[PDB]
Amino acid sequence: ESKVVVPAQGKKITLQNGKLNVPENPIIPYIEGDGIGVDVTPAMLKVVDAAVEKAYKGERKISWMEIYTGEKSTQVYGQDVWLPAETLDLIREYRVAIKGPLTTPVGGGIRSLNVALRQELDLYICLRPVRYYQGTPSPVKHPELTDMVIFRENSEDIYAGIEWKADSADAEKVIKFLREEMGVKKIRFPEHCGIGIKPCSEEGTKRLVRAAIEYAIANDRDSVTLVHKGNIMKFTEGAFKDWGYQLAREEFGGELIDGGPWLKVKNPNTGKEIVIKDVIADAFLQQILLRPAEYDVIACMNLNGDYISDALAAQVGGIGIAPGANIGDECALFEATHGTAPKYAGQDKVNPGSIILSAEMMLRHMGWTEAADLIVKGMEGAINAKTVTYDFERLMDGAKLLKCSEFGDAIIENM
Amino acid sequence: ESKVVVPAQGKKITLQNGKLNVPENPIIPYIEGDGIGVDVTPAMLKVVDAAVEKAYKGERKISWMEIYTGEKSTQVYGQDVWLPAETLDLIREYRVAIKGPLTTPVGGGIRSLNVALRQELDLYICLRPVRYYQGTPSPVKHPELTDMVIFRENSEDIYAGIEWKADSADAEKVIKFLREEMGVKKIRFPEHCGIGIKPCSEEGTKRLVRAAIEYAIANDRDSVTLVHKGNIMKFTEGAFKDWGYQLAREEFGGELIDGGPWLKVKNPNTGKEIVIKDVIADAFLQQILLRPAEYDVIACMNLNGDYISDALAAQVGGIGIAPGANIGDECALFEATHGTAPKYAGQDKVNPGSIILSAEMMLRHMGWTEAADLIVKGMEGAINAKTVTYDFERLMDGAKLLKCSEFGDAIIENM
Amino acid sequence: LELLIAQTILQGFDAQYGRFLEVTSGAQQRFEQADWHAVQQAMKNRIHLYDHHVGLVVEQLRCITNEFLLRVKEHYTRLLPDYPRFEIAESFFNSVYCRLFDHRSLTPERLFIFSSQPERRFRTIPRPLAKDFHPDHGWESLLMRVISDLPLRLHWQNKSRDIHYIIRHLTETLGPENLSKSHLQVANELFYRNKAAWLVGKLITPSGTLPFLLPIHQTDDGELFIDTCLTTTAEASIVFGFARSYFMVYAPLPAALVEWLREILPGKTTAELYMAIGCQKHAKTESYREYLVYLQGCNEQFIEAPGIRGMVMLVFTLPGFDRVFKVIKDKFAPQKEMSAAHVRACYQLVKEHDRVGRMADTQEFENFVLEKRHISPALMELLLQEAAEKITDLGEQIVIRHLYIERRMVPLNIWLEQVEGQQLRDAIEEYGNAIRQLAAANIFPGDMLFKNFGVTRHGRVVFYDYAEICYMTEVNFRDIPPPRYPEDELASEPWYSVSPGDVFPEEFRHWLCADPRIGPLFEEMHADLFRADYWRALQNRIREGHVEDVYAYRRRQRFSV
Amino acid sequence: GLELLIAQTILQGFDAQYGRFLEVTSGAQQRFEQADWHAVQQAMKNRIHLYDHHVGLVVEQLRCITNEFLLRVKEHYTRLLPDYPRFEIAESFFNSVYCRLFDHRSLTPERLFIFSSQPRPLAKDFHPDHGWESLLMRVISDLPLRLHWQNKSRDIHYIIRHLTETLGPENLSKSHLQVANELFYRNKAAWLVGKLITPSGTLPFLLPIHQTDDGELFIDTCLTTTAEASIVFGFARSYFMVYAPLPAALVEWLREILPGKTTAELYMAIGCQKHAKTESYREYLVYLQGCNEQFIEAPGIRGMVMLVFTLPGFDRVFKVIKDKFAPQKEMSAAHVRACYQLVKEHDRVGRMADTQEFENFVLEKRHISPALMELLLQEAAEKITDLGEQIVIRHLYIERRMVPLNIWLEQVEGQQLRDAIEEYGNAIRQLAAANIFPGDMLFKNFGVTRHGRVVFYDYAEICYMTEVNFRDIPPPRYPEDELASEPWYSVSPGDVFPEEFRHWLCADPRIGPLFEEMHADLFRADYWRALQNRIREGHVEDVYAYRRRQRFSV
Ligand SMILES: Nc1ncnc2c1ncn2[C@@H]1O[C@H](COP(=O)(O)OP(=O)(O)O)[C@@H](O)[C@H]1O
Ligand SMILES: Nc1ncnc2c1ncn2[C@@H]1O[C@H](COP(=O)(O)OP(=O)(O)O)[C@@H](O)[C@H]1O
Ligand SMILES: Nc1ncnc2c1ncn2[C@@H]1O[C@H](COP(=O)(O)O)[C@@H](O)[C@H]1O
Ligand SMILES: Nc1ncnc2c1ncn2[C@@H]1O[C@H](COP(=O)(O)O)[C@@H](O)[C@H]1O
Repeated sequence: ESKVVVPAQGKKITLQNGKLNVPENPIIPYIEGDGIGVDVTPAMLKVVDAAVEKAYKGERKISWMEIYTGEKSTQVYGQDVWLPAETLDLIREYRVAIKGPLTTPVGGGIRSLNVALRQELDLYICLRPVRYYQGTPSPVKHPELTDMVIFRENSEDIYAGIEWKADSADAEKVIKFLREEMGVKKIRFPEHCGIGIKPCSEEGTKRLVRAAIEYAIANDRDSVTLVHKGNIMKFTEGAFKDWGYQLAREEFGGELIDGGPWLKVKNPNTGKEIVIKDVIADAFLQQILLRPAEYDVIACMNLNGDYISDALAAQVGGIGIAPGANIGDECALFEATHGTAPKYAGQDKVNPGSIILSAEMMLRHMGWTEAADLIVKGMEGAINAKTVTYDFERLMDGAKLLKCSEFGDAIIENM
Repeated sequence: ESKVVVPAQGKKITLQNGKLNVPENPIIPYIEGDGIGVDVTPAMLKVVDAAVEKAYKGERKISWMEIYTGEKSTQVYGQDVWLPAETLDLIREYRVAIKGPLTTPVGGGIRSLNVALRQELDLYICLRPVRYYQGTPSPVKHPELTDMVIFRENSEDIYAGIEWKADSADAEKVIKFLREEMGVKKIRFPEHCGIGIKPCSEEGTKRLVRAAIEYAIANDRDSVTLVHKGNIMKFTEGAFKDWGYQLAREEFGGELIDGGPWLKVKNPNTGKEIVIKDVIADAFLQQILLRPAEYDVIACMNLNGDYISDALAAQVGGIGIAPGANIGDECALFEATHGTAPKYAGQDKVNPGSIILSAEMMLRHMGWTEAADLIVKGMEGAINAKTVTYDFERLMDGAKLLKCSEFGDAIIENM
Repeated sequence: LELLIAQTILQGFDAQYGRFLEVTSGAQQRFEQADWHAVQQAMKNRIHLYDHHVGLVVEQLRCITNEFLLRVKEHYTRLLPDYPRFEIAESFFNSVYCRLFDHRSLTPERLFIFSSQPERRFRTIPRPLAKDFHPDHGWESLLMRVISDLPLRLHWQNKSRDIHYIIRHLTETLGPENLSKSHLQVANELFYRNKAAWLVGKLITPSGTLPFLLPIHQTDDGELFIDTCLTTTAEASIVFGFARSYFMVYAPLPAALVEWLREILPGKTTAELYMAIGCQKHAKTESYREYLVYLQGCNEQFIEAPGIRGMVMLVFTLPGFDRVFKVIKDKFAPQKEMSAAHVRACYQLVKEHDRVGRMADTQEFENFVLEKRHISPALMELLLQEAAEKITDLGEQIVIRHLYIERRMVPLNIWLEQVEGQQLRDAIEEYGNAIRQLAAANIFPGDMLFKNFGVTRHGRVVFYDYAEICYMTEVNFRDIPPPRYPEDELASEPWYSVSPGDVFPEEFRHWLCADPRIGPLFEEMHADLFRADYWRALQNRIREGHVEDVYAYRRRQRFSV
Repeated sequence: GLELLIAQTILQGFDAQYGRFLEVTSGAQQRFEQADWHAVQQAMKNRIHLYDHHVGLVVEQLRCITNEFLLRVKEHYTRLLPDYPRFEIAESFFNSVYCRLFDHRSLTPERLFIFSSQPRPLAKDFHPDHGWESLLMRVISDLPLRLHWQNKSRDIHYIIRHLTETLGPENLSKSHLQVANELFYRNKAAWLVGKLITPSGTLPFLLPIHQTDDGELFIDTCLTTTAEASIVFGFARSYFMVYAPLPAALVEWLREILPGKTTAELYMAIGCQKHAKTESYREYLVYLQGCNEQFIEAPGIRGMVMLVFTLPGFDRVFKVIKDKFAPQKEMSAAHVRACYQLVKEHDRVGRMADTQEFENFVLEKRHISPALMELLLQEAAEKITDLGEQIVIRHLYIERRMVPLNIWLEQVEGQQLRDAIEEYGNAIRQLAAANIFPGDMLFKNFGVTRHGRVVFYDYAEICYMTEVNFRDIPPPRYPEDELASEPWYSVSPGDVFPEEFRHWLCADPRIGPLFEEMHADLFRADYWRALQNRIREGHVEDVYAYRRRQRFSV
């Protein structure tokens, strides 16, 4: 029997025909998480709960129902019931959910709660929006010229873990396969060599790409960009570009611009025109420092995604407050993206940028566009004002240090 | 027969025991290059010799020889002898040489001169060193910190270019090989999919990391870092780490440190401790911005390498003046790293750093450290003086615009 | 000819058992020589012993030849009456049939699943096993015939000392008044295991009949002494536990030895009693039969074993049975990356390893037969859902291609939910104990979670999912790196490259110490486990080649006290 | 015995082959008459495929009947030939069978017809009995075309001028014509061939008719120049479709007209390619007997795709595919053959040399300079087999030898140069309109025919023009871009940018300026788009076989 109680007041979000129908008294399942998770999560709820009321004059309220995974569960459900199957049903039944941090095993034969969650819900797209906020300490001169949102596919890329060790029979078996039947002559140093496999799928590529493009339209972004090292590897990455653009023309009816690949897609609600474009990853990295204004939204292969997303954040000084989510055919789940940091568990020291901001993703994704807009206001005013948690403060000059609980207030003050 | 004089006064660089023995009076073979190379290449001669004259007191002088390739290739040898054989033979015997740029080939099926040269002589390591020259204009606040040298390998990575177009029949053959005979369950989408093969040798890997260690050893560098994703593709990419560390212990007498993988390698030349450590790539990109201080010499796989080298350079605003070279078992070639940029050619207006800068490497390479340094002093000083070419001046205020030929002088005077 | 065949099997058994015995007479030297690599080493061979001869026979039969079956049995059937160890003679027969027939179609008429002969219990035993001893004419003297009594060729140290110990022990146990009236019936032959040679005998008192067990240990530097005297059944049951390697005791005829035992071991069933002496393969049969009685005698149906479901294995039990069945799943959980064989290997490896009574013994079975009537819907759907390749459909019966039958214990995770107070310190102390022994035994458990450990009747804790099982000699133990930077504290993803087969022994804290209640104790007494330094040592000794003393008793009883 | 069954069977086989050959031709008039200029191309495409079928057909018959000697068949078959109007092909048919039977092995005079082993009037003369003005009418009226004319009495007027200008009028009245009953149809033109006879000499006369749209067919020009004719019958152009019930006679007739051409050379033009191969061979055979010379790599720039060798005094080069290709070049071996096949089928607009495949070629070691000898071994071992003093090359082609363009240009001062460039540049265009895009426009891969005309040859990279994307290189986003060695934009296979052509074409100072002068258009995406622009749109560009100037619209 589930230990999780449906809130009496709320109503189920339902998804039909792609666009989810979200009522104004949603029930949003939540997970505290291990470690520092106790600290942050309570805060975000306040911030988020505050924003909603302020924005909609209280007309819309979120009923939050807790569900459990992975440390609490042992306490609630069983000694050794880490990931109760109730949970997976629950997120799926209710469309969107939010997750505090979780413990990721370091190495070995131990399973990972996050992947399992990604894996078992088949969350194929992982979206990691990046934005600078004011006054966050940064390593680059003009970060504020950086609003971007990055889409990656966890499903299919070289990050699929298909490889064979060096001197493993299969590997040599494999090499032989290409070498003799297939006729690959490119390989050098075939003996004592190890092999890996990378694949690109039209279904996979379109699947993601459809995902952003819909996004921009949904949020009135100005362009969609395809990042690929298309030139060296035509077939797998490049086919990414070929496929994605194609998606636009066929599905979204983009009109070519000058025969060069780029195209303009009309935005139905907006009436603005979104541009679709592609640029090489090698170059693109260079480009982001010099010209980050240009790019609003990005879609890219799985690999480019870690490097790029991970990479953008440093400039924006955002790793600490990085936000993330993973998305799927039937559910989306928004998580804090940081270690549990046991040592500081419950102390109140740590700063929950990431988790709130993830909430911020959540709401936009709920179409409650206005409320999330406050949170950004709150986060922005609060940091610029130089009142902040330890992590930042240690960096800045003349800040006023804040405990975790208060900052979440601080955000509110600036709301 | 050949239409190149072999200078009387000069002597052949020679290698015995795999350690270069470079005569005082050396002969070096250079290619003026297409387009702007005429503008730039001559200057380098002026500077290089200057750096050479002052530095060694005039005891040593270089006997330049102009081998030919490219359009000039046509004007002399033939009407379609774009790349005569003699040249290769010249570079191979002579062992060190430098070139202006050659026309990149945009079209798909064309034969590319730049490539052929590296590919044919099997210069498998592409070494680019990135550093900041004072007064230069850059995105990052504190780019003073960056001094790094980057070792990547052209051969043997996804950069084999081994792939099959989706629905290639051939590719479909390959899946079947994998899916059923190999029986991998990891391909979510196996239809309308395209594939590539990424491999890594034991041999290929140690090919360079052996190199880096020597570079570091020769030039008093603090440490060597092996960058890999060995957390998502261990055998293919993970291997790189595993061998590199192994190489260290096995050839270079590396004693352990704290059981952490890293080991400390004594430097035969100076007795100081070279250090070898590894860091993940996606993360690493984060580190260079944040802690440019800690990294020095780097050895990495072909892919990470483009991204990384390409990236640092933006950070120090050196894309324009990056220097590059590629190296080989018994041949090394130092290249200007920029486009033909034909339109301006002959106007003597372009910026000559990367090519000159490449000279340092050449000069350093041959153990004329002292001189090579001189250029550096001259080249940074000239900028800080803010006397510079068209590319910079526009960028940096209160600066004096110098025709290219002139710049060489500025470089020299500051020397 | 047909009757010839029976002779061939029957010749065969005699041959194997002879071999069995010669291996088992080996020990004493092995014990004395102090070579303990051999001793473990020898142990393994026996396992192979029974099979070879069976293996050898069929080939013999095969060359021969190239309806009567009832006939051949009867001939084998007809040669039993004289033969004292008839019982095993059947098994061996049974064992053969199945190999001949690939473990299918066996039926009682077709072969021996039940014994032909009338019950063993004797008019008398041909040579009595144990020798009664009497107190008078001295008692303290009495221990003298006993020790001076026994075979071992070595010197003894502080002999009186040991002697005094027991007398103190019994005295406390019985009191002099009772004591004077009770006597011993020690075994003719010691039972040998591992580092120690054990001495088994009854102790009989006015009150009743009591186990008295002394295990003989070799001092460092080759002197001899007796670690303890155990006079309680509870202790005895344990020392004959099913979590321990088979005793190597020389028995010319096993059946008698067993009968003598029960009074010592009232709890253990026949199938079990056989194991301790070491006839595993025989045990299978009895054990198989014993279950068969259960099936007649209950209306229960097969159900999923309580606990946490298994990613690697499919396991189930009748509600009231004492053993559970483990079937390797057709497709393992995605997170798990192993292959069927490997699993197959692990279980075998365990059978052939000293178990320290931390590892439950296992019995493989093939082409097992189940009656559809028996199998509950909830379970059946599960079997078909996940074990379809293995199971075969046969009308109202189904054949499970591969199986294991093992003792049924309450799983550890469950025990902790139930227990409290002192009892718990009671459990955690043990688990912590368990890992050290196992570790010491050059077995490194993998999951280590409670879901994968079991609880005895005596509360002892045993290890059972052999997923992620490995020697500790092939693992590298590492210390989690101190974070480089203040920023480092918070990274979800470790910033250091981990080679596979890397273990960080401070990682467990999270999984182990989750319950507020459990956590301090582990910390309280069990700190070593998380200290990567410790494990490093354990593997160090082992690499050094040491075998570590294991006591199938509480430390206190150890006769230091 | 069986044999006479066999020999007849072949011989019968031939007859059929030829008749069909005749019927297919007969259509030619109808097509020209009508507008099936696509059909025109095709039929030409099929005709190539006729000879092979029957032959293919026979062997199967033979097998089925199919299942010492050999010679008996030659005699028996051989005995038949006398009193056969056109044996010669008949022989050629024979050999084809034998070769087909034995996978082209063991050829000997003995086994088959390497060497020969052995009515009605084509055209009727005309005289200026009356003023030609009448004379021509007889000829014009006499044509079998069934369409209207304009300038009847017009271009008819034109003929005279060219006609008169060349020779003094005193000459005209003297000379007369000897026209041939059959027009030779090619491409979009129906050509009228005749000798021109006069006191000075007997000289070529060709008039090539044309169809104005919804045509009153007219005559573009008149050609009486000795050379000019050759061009029309050049290798570069496609085979004529002419109806030659007895071929051999025509050949002799033409010969006067085309003094230059070797006989076999003549044989293709009528369209009998397969025979020509036979004749093609023999002519080769006499030559080497004639002189002691070895074989040398053709002068020029060595080929990554192909291996080429020759005889110093020769007119043909043998091109054989290397086993292993240049690393940069990625293309399947089969792919190359296919290309080669294609040109043979595709009309060549006078810009592509035709090729003749060969199988199991044999020559022995005396004639191979070691340098070639190793190179073949080194670079093409799989394709060569060693017997005795003989070695066998499995697959090879033969084509007319011209001097590689790259070679020509350093031997030319400007005026020749100006002419040379002009032609080449045209060269590109004409194929361009022909739907062919030549992969390496580089000179190294075009040749100069004796007449100084440019023809494309290394066919390694040929592709239809409907398989490619013609592009404008993008304007640079920022000033950084001006100086970059790497494209910043997505480049796709088959994306082509013309503008990048300059670098190779215009390297030499002398060369470059003309190209801008004569053909700016070559370097414009727009132009190619326009040309491919139509060619999607049905269109076939008419290719003249004579200087543009000559046509009367001038
Ligand atoms: N002897 C036993 N008594 C009770 N339950 C058992 C017993 N053996 C196994 N089980 C069940 O099977 C599981 C052990 O096997 P396995 O699935 O391979 O490992 P994991 O424990 O990772 O899922 C346990 O969780 C338990 O619930
Ligand atoms: N018809 C020809 N006449 C003379 N030389 C020729 C002819 N065809 C090819 N060659 C020679 O072979 C060389 C290249 O052969 P080719 O196959 O045309 O180019 P590639 O092999 O680069 O595709 C030419 O440069 C020329 O020297
Ligand atoms: N599937 C089975 N069902 C019942 N008994 C079995 C089965 N397989 C083996 N046995 C018994 O196991 C004992 C030894 O057989 P084996 O397993 O061949 O060594 C004998 O009593 C056999 O009858
Ligand atoms: N390998 C060859 N050697 C000599 N002649 C050949 C060879 N192949 C074809 N021919 C000649 O070319 C003519 C046509 O043969 P084919 O084109 O193979 O049908 C025949 O008369 C053959 O004798």
